Amino acid sequence: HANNSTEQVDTIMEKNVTVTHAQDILEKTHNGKLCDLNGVKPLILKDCSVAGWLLGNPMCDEFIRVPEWSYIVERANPANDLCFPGSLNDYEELKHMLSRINHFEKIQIIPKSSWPNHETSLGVSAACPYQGAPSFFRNVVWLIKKNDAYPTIKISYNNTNREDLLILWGIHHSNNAEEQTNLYKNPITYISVGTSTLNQRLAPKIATRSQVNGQRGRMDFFWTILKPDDAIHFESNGNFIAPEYAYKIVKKGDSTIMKSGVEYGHCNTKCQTPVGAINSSMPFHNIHPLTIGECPKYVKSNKLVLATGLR
Amino acid sequence: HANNSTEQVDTIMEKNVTVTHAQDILEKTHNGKLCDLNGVKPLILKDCSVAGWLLGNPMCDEFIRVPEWSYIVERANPANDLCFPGSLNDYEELKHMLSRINHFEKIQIIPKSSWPNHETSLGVSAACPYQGAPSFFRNVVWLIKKNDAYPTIKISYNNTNREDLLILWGIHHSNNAEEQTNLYKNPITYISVGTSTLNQRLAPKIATRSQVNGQRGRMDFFWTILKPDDAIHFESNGNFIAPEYAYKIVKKGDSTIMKSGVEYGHCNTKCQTPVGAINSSMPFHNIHPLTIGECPKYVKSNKLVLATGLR
Amino acid sequence: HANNSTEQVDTIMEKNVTVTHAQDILEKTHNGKLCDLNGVKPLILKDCSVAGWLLGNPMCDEFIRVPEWSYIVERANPANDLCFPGSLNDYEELKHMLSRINHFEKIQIIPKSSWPNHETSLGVSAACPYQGAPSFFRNVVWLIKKNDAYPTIKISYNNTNREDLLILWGIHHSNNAEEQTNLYKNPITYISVGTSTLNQRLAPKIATRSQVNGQRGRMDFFWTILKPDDAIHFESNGNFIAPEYAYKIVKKGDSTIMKSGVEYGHCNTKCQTPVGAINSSMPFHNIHPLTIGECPKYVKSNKLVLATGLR
Amino acid sequence: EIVLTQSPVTLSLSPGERATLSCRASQSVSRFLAWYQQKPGQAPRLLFYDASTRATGIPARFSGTGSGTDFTLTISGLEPEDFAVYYCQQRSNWPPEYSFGQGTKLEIK
Amino acid sequence: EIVLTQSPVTLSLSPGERATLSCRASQSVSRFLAWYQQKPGQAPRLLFYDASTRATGIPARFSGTGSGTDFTLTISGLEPEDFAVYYCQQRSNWPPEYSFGQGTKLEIK
Amino acid sequence: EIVLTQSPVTLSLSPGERATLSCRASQSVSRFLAWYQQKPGQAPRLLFYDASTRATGIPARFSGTGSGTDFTLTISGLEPEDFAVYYCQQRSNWPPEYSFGQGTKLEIK
Amino acid sequence: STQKAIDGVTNKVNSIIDKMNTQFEAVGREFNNLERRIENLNKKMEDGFLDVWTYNAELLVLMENERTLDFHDSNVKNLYDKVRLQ
Amino acid sequence: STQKAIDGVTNKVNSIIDKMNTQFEAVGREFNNLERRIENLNKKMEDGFLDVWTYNAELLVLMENERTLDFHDSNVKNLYDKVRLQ
Amino acid sequence: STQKAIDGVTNKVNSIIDKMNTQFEAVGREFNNLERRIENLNKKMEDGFLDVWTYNAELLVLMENERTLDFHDSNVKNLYDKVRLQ
Amino acid sequence: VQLVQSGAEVKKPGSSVKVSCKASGGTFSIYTFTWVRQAPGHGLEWMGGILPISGSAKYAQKFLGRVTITADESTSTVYMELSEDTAIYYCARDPYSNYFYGLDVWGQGTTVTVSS
Amino acid sequence: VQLVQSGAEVKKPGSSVKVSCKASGGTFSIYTFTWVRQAPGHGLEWMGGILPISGSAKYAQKFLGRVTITADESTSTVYMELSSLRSEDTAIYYCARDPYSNYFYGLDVWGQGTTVTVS
Amino acid sequence: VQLVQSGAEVKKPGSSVKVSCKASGGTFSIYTFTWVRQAGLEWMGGILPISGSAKYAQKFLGRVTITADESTSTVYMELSSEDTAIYYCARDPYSNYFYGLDVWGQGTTVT
Repeated sequence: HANNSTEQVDTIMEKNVTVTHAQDILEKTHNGKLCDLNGVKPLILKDCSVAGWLLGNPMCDEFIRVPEWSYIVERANPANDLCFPGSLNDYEELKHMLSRINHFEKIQIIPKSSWPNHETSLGVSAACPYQGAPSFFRNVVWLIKKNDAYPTIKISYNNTNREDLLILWGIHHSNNAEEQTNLYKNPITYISVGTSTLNQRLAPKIATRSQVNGQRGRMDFFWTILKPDDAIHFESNGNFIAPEYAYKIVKKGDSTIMKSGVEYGHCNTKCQTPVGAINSSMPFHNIHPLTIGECPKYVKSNKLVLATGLR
Repeated sequence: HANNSTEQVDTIMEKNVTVTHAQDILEKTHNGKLCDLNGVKPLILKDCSVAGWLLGNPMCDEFIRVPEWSYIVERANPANDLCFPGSLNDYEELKHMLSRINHFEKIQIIPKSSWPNHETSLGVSAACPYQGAPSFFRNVVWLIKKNDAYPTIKISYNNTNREDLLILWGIHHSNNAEEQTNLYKNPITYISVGTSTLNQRLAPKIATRSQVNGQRGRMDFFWTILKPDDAIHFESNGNFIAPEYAYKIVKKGDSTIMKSGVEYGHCNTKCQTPVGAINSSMPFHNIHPLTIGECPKYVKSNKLVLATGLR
Repeated sequence: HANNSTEQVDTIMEKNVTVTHAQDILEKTHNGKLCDLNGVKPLILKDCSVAGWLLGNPMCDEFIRVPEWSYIVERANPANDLCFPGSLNDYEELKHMLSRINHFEKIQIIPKSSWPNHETSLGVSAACPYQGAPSFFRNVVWLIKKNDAYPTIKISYNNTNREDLLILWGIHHSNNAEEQTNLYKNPITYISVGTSTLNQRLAPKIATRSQVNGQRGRMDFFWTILKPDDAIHFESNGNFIAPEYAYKIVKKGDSTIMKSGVEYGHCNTKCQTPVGAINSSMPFHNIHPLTIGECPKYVKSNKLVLATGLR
Repeated sequence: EIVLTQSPVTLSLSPGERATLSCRASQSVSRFLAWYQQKPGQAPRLLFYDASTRATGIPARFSGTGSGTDFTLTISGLEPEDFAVYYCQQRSNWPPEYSFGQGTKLEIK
Repeated sequence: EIVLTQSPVTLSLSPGERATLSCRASQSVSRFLAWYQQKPGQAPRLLFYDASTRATGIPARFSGTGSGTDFTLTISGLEPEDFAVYYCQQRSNWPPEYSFGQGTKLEIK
Repeated sequence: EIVLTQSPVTLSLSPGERATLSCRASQSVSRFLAWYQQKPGQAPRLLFYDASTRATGIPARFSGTGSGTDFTLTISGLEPEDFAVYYCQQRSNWPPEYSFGQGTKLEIK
Repeated sequence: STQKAIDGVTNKVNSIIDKMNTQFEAVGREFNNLERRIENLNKKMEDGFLDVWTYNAELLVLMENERTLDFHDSNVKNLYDKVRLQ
Repeated sequence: STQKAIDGVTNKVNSIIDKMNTQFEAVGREFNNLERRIENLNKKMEDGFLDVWTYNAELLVLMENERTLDFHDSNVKNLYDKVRLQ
Repeated sequence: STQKAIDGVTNKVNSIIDKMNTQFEAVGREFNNLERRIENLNKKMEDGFLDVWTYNAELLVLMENERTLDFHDSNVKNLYDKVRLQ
Repeated sequence: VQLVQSGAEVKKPGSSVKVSCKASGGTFSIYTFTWVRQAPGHGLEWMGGILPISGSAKYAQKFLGRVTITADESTSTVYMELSEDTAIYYCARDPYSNYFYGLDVWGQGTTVTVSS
Repeated sequence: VQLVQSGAEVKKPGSSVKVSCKASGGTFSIYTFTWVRQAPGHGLEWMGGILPISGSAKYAQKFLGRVTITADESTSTVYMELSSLRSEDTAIYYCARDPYSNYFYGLDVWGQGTTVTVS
Repeated sequence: VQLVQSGAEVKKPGSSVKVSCKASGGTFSIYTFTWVRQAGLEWMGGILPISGSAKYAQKFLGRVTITADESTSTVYMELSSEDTAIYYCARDPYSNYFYGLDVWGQGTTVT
């Protein structure tokens, strides 16, 4: 037998053997645009971190309600993020709890009318402005004294719904004694949270620090999970950031938090890679090793063609 | 050459080639019953956990003295566990310390006659009853004020023996303020432990924590390791759970803390898969990849016959 | 073809086949002496730990200034080490920051002349003597009351240089209350450190402990990294162990912290196995699998010859 | 803002055929449009939404495609219930502004 | 409770031959059966235990198997120190209750 | 203590050839020596150091090797500015101990 | 006769996937600034698994090509010898 | 004939654990609720090691069967040709 | 003639580094006495990687020797065949 | 969620009206509300609305700076202040934030007569 | 561990005897202790006993209301109280010891016994 | 770091002269200073200022006295009878290895 063609293949003996018609096994082309997964439209946080979405950033209002999604896309060094300097405790365990939640249901617990002896409107800061005017977060409330009083808080909740919940609260790390005695009349301060599994006690930290975003102060946030038929108890004497909105878990499945910069275009996709859409039908791919959904395997070489013919 | 047989073997080309007499390598048959290992008889904790055994669960009195063993067998979702709600700190490190201890010896380090001005027999609860009557753990002591007084505690111990020791103590997390002034007298309380390479200070927590097993309060236990010529020092003002019995380490070796559900019958076994005993000679097995003793390697292949004959 | 030779090789079928001239691939000999890497001359901490060097152990004054090095050689069970018993927090993280710094630079920050109302020369101990006379670490100052006063300390430092600094401070864990009263007037004491990313508050511990190195007391040190244009703020009321010397970073490269007991001899070596210098061109070695620099891979088999001839 | 122009207002037909519509564009709308029909004397309704897909309750007789720059409504199999006036709508960026069309009438012959 | 019956009380024996005992269970005893040999005058003495296992002090002359419905105790070579009465015992579940047999005698032929 | 003796003090020479020096060792000093060059009326200047290598500002004309027990200083071509007295030095123990030689003279003819 | 030889069993040749049913799928985890001791370990183990798998894939492709060429010359040889003997 | 080599190297045909003497032995470690990342990593690397060793075992058994049949056929071929020439 | 086949490939059979270039380089990390699980995990993973690599190396060199010997037998055999036919 | 409106009223030219959009049925603070005008010879028009959390309004550009829109989140009621005007005015509802599906929930109407 | 018993006494039927089982040489609080009774023509019998760490007793279903067994764990002694003696119960009594709890090896150390007379 | 000494003075023999080794331009507290005399070359020893000691020369182990002050960058010497000539000063860097006395002085004559 004999024929004519202009292909090549590699073998153990030699690396430049020219062979007849072969079959390619590696994928090298990609669409380079973010598109939908099996009809479900993704979530594109344009310039916003997860800490700014969950807590509620004044300049992140476009995601106050979202439908069911498939994956979360984020941009590197996002500008908006979290304004008032601080830290979310166990920030990286939360991002592992995510990528397993495919739906959220914002719910109203502890309404704004449940505080008769505490102010809830004069809690603005210049570090988080809105259209030139001072503002603050939207899913939490910063309690301050009212009529020269900060009475003790004893509140509770009971998860009557079948679905679970995610409750977020926080603490204020004041700068000096004058600031604390201005916001809250009591110098000594503590917060306690008690559930059927959690037990916690915390106190503030008064010290001198540097200037970050023009703010010499810090705040710390925490989170927990509540089960059906159980209860959560709060108790504080000051430095409290009470919650207003919770999150209901309705669906569980496979997702992925990914970091990218590609724009959004309307398509249908099944093998979305961090930097480009993929729709192929060959076993091996080469672009990026962090994929979502059904996808081919990942290698690093560039000449995976395996010969099929003779000569 | 030619003969007659009805065997098969898999090759690179075909997966249904029928071949002559072959040799089996994979081992599938197993005996489903937990039995003895090299003569030494195991330890079967019927429906108790490890914390209940070490702390002296009233409903787990069958293991108050145990001879030399080879491995520890437990059952999933054990009923007894810790009656009083709480948590053993570094509970996963203790279970890693075992599987390297093959013998124990219970020693009386602090007798009941060393507590003149302190009650010792009024520490019962309805969480752990015995034949209806209330009771408590057996290897530790719950101290309570006597004659309206809780004097400061200052005790020590020097390990004169040529072996090491395990010491278990605890703290009490009272529910409200009235309870602490009922059991004890001093509101503010602390606990201190000091050894050559240890330093620790702890204080209780007062809050509301829902309801587990009908008991609202909690407990917390801690552990340590002592050395010959070393010493341990205890100081406390209340909320103290003093020890009675300690544990001596007299042998080290290979063990395993496995979970199973199979009953017990008399045998002589050499390698114990946690779902069934195995005694074979061919170098590959398939049952379960957690073995104690000397077993062949584990593969997930459903068939591993390698041919020896021709055609 | 036919010749005469006395080599051997191993194949899939047989293991004792003798073959003609072959080519060995595994290198088994070594120099067995520590030498210099590419001209750059190493650092030999004869009997001294990393903590003792960075703190300034009195019997380690041979390393007060050191030129550029390539790696740090250390000896197991080092005698000198630390003297006044205690611990270094996150000590394993510090030794991971090393092996990434190739050059250091000692810089004088707030000096011995910046403490007007604070004694700085009567702090010594018998745990770390010098030629019989008592002494103390040289990169760190112990502050004691002076004319019956320990005024609060408020100091700061701004990193004007284009390099980063490593600052070390500490706390004193007094044994009894009388000792604390003797050293510092105020019974209740604390230390606070505040930077653009750090926030720390600590308090001493008083208890009863054992005797190690003849001292019934403990010390604890801490470390941090500063940034250009950043600032560090110190505040304390007692039990403060102030710093005198800081450490600069001017080069970052590849290094390695080893543990060995071989002597030092003049050479020019390229790859330095922990037990002996190696210089060869074979693509496989067998001595020790923790190497610095470029040199072949590590295997465990005792014979890796590969045949080249016939018969 | 964006202005839109629709197909000729007057268009008459008889049952047994297909009826198609058209809604233009001025600068760019991408895929942020909606549909409505208004029978005389009541509030408007909601046909195929998302400038393409359909919603629950609307019978399968109504249909239509579009996006890009041309919009259509391929209503086939004229039934004796399809007499009303149909309109167009578009939406804008963050905090948004809207702009409606002018309407088109399909009548009986 | 559990009741046990043994092989018969009178059994003449002379040196040179070999003698063997037995006692039978009623409902079920897994492996809980101990042994004793009581020479006249002194306290009861220990023997083979666990119905099969040996123990320190007892010579290798005495032996016996069991661990089942049938329990046995087999001698190998008679000695002039093997004249006494031998019994049976068993133990119950975690609340521990016991019971003893009636005993078997042995005398020189 | 360590004692050192150098080459004979008097050594006349003329430009156009080489010159080499020497310096004894006594007990071993390994590689902890230093060189010098003193001209009349000022302090010396470190020519070579590490008992082998050279430093900045010293012309390439000067050289010299040997660490173990040999000590040399070789010039390539005699220049009119190479006329002075040169010396030898060492250092011992961790607490600094030192000792110097006697010196050698190279003079024109 | 290539249909009986290789052309009818091209499915297996392109079904390399049957051996690579289970490959180490990389997952996205991160760590904070004071925990670089296991972030490093995670990075090295992920890279090691990837390197192991690519080495396996490349070396397998190499044997497959070598065996394919050997098989082809085997056919040319054996039909050569039957047509020679007959 | 075949007993000279095949039945004599039958000890090498079996006892494959001579080369698979040191396999990754699975051990049980338990992590608590707030250490999901480490437990996840442990699970994934353990499964990866098991899969690697399974791939190795299957690949060698395939090659051993192939080379065994090849040995038999080449052997009988060489005896056939030598007895034909003789 | 051997220069065209084996002597010209000596640079390839030697310096196997071109395929065994990405090996798991061991890096030393230290843990305290209250992180025994992590240190144990590090030990087992490092030992497993080293074992996998030495397995691969020994297997590779074994087949390299086998194919080299078979290659010599094959080309001397076919050279004998052609010189006999001619 | 159901929508009911004020009713009917008659006022002389130049004055204003206070049509309402009373509703109930769930969390009212995260929904989009707008207004549509249907004067006889005017087809379909638009005026704007308010997201209740933010506390602002994106008014129209045809009648730029004409109307005033406000909302109260404690009673689930939106407002509008409109200070040729004889027209009926509807109310609408748009779900979701980052995507546009359609004004699914519609009201029933409110007629205002001007006359003279 | 040695288990020498109390002694001997004589008392007419109907009464009670407090036969003691004294011991020393280890931790007495985690050990099993029982009683064996020997009337002349009655082979071997049994009553029950006490584990000194619990505080109960597992009596004999034959005469579950006959005896009363208690233990003191501060002096390493055990008691027994059988009441309403007859002419049948006249001969000696014995005490024993059994090690371990989750397994049964055998009554290892026995002692020498206590003799009584009834008439 | 530049080095300049005290000057010159003439006194009766058998007495002592305090020759200084003033310098400036760096961290003086971790540097090694020695003394070289010329009444060839000779040695006396010096002081590492951070330790507070001296290593006197075994030739005249009881002759010289060396001290250093770490607030002004100056080293002293006490020579307490044919000494009628100059006395230099020097400096070598680094501790664990020896390179050489790079920075030399200018001189000080005492007769």
